[PDB]
Amino acid sequence: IQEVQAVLPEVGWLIDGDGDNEVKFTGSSAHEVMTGIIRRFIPYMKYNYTENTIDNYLDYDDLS
Amino acid sequence: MKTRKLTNILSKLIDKTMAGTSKITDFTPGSASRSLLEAVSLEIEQFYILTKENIDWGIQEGIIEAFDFQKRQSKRAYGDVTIQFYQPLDMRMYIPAGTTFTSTRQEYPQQFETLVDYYAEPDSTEIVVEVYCKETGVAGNVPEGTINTIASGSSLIRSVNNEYSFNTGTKEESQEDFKRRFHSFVESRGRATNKSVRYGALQIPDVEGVYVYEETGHITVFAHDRNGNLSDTLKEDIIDALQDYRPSGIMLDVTGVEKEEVNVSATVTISNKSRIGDTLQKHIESVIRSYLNNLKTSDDLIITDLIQAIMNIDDVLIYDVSFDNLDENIIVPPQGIIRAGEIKVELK
Amino acid sequence: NNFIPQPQGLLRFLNTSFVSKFYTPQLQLSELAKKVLTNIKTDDIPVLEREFNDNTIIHKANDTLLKVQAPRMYMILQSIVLEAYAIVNCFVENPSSLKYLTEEDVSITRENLNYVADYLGNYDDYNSVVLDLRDLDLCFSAIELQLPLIKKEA
Amino acid sequence: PLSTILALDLNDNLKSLSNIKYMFKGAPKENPFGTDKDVYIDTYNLLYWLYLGEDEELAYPMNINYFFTEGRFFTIFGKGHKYKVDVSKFIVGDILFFGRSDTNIGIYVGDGEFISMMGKFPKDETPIGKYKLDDYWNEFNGRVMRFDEEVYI
Repeated sequence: IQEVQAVLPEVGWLIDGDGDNEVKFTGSSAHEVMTGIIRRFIPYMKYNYTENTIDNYLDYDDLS
Repeated sequence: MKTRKLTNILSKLIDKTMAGTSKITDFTPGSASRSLLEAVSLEIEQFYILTKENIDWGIQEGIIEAFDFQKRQSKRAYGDVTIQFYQPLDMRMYIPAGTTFTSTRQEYPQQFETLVDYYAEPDSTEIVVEVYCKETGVAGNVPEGTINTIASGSSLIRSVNNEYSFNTGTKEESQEDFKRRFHSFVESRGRATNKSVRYGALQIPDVEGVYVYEETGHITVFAHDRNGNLSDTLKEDIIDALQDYRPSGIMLDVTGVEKEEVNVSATVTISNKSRIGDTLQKHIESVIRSYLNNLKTSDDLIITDLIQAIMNIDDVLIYDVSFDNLDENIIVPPQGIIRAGEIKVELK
Repeated sequence: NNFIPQPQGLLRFLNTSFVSKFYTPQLQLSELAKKVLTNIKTDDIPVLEREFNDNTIIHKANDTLLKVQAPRMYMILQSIVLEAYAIVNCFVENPSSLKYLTEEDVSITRENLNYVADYLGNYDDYNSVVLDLRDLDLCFSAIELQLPLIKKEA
Repeated sequence: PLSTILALDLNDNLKSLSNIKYMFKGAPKENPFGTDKDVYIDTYNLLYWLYLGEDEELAYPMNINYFFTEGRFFTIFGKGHKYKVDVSKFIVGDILFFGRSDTNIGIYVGDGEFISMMGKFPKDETPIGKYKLDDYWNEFNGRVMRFDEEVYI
């Protein structure tokens, strides 16, 4: 997204990379980073299942 | 139902088998019948042992189910951190909850996150905020000065450090701890009692140390976490949750804590004249620090208890221990708590 | 010792009348235990700075009062652990330690293991310890049968 | 400590040292303490004379280049940062710098104060005195140093 400012009146965010859509993932291993990557977007990817979403079907656990 | 060793069961079975005939009395180790009987007796002994263990577990489960006093699960580690700015702040910035904190040290890769938002006042230079460890257990008890970076942009932050260690991180409660808690709960059914107020204040899982001081017309409660620093939110939660055990006709207050300081000097005569270097002295000092910091307000420093704690090392190594300064037991005031200050340890 | 450290508690533990009709114990130390024990006594061994796995048999022995109630039986437990610890080490690393153990030395461990098991069975306190050692009783016998055969293979 | 004792002695005798006057680069050859006559001395020479009374000698005129390479000091806080909460952590005897180009220095004393000479540039007649740190906190510059004699030579 090119043209979004997301400012506040006399208020700011101490951590940089805020207001814009920037998201930073941090971790000391792939299983720590991958868990954050998958967990960020998986629950909001909604569908019309009568029963749940991809998280219930896909375990994505036991990573190392 | 009683425990019986393998040999007695085997002897009884062999004696029973010998009745009615005399073509069997040969039980050398090479005999296969002896091997089969040994296996059967071993299985029976294991069945008895497992039955006793399962009976104990069932008693524990029934105690859990009857009074709904479930065991405490793994407790999150948390503390405080200091945020340092390059220059004094000009505008009121915002710090949303969930901001991550990570230690650059490879030995402690565990992460931390916030739960409650914080606002930095204008013309400020530093601010203290609480951080809660995602992982629960022994990994949360990092040493001092372990958290170095915020793991984000950190445009207005130079460095982050913690002045105090993390001690709230603990594993699951043992059977003895649950038994003591249940005994306190059973003795706490009668409200308007000091032993009842003990359980009433201890019902919150975060609280570890707690003490109650009484006078003619006022009740005061002293409590703290393992780190030894009371919080306003903890006081509010205690007030909210303790309404079912407070005395009706007497006022109650929950405040007061002070870190009492004492310097411990001890002389240790190792049995082995060799290997008297400073590494073992550092290890002993760390053990003493861990022991003293584990004490609570209710507990008081005792010479014999300290001797038992330090002498947990095998007696063959350490042959004698004595204190140059400590000669009499020290009584902690009810509000204060005894803990390690600056410890000096030397051979002689 | 050469490859990886060991727990502090095990290192501290290792460095240091009743009779059974079926079993006759003896205090014959194995040749491998004679040399390995000296290394444990000396400081030339890596060691960790923390301990875990409280469910091990070593912590069970420390918790109970076997040291003061029956130090003679406590001593035999150390001897069993010493031989048991050494035979674990050689297979994983340091194959040069082979051809220093014989079936007789391993066989006598079972005699001592069963001898102390009977005494521990007289009380219900040592049920956990008895449950562990009986599992190892069948473990050593398999090694005894294969130890002459493994030695020739290697 | 030597520095703390010297600072306490200077604070005790501060009122009696009115004979010492302020100048930009006063480097007199006469010791101010060994003479009743008034003499113009700046902060660097004042520190040199204070430390010369004891066995320590240091060097003359003890300009800004002294701190760079002589090894007599180890920095406590670097330049470029300015925190008002950490000021309490300081101890008496620490040298406090002033100015954007190390124009002047000072000696820290308790109760949030410092000892230095302040006045107009062209050889002010004002004597040595003590001033609150609140007004001069702006020009503190963050640089702090400390002494050490046991390990040197």
